[PDB]
Amino acid sequence: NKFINTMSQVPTISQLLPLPASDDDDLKHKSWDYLYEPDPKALLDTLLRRYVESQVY
Amino acid sequence: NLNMDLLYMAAAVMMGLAAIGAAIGIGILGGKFLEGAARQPDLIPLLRTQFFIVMGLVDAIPMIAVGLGLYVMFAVA
Repeated sequence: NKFINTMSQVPTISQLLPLPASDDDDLKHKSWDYLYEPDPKALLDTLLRRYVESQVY
Repeated sequence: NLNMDLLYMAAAVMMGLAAIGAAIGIGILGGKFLEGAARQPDLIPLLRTQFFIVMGLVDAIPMIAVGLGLYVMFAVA
């Protein structure tokens, strides 16, 4: 239930795990592509773990 | 006589070493250019200008070698 106001709320169902849509195109470059300093796959795994947990909390 | 037989050999060795040096030097430089461009193509014209700037100094010495090889082959003979 969304805390819309001090005196108003509403129940909602939302898409969680499979990533929902966004409105953008690729940003080519800013600073450094940390990605391949450690393994990309494992770090992305950890990051998405954090993402789901934060949404739930 | 023996002079020309050895002078063609001298020009040959000089220009062969010049060829090896120039070719492989530009090879090394261009590889990094291409990889970096694949990561982010917005820099391609910029890095290609940098590429000529550096490639001139790469070809500095080998064309001294080539000029003197051509001189030995066609003028000393």
